Amino acid sequence: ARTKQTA
Amino acid sequence: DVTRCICGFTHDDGYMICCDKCSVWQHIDCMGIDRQHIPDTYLCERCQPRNLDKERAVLLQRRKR
Ligand SMILES: [Zn+2]
Ligand SMILES: [Zn+2]
Repeated sequence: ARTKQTA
Repeated sequence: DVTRCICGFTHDDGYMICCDKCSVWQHIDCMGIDRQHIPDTYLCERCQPRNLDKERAVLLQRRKR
């Protein structure tokens, strides 16, 4: 899937 | 660039997933998606209707603000 892990 | 999660919160909590049909972003914790088991294809709860615990999602996200 498309995810995002913003840091 | 649209966030629509079952918790109703619009912030980014550090781990989100995008609906392959409608492109809204949701928090994986809210949607009960395990970070170790991300599916190849993902649909939100409107594009693939299913029941989820909305109150759990809300209480988890409150402490992430
Ligand atoms: Zn959420
Ligand atoms: Zn959708």
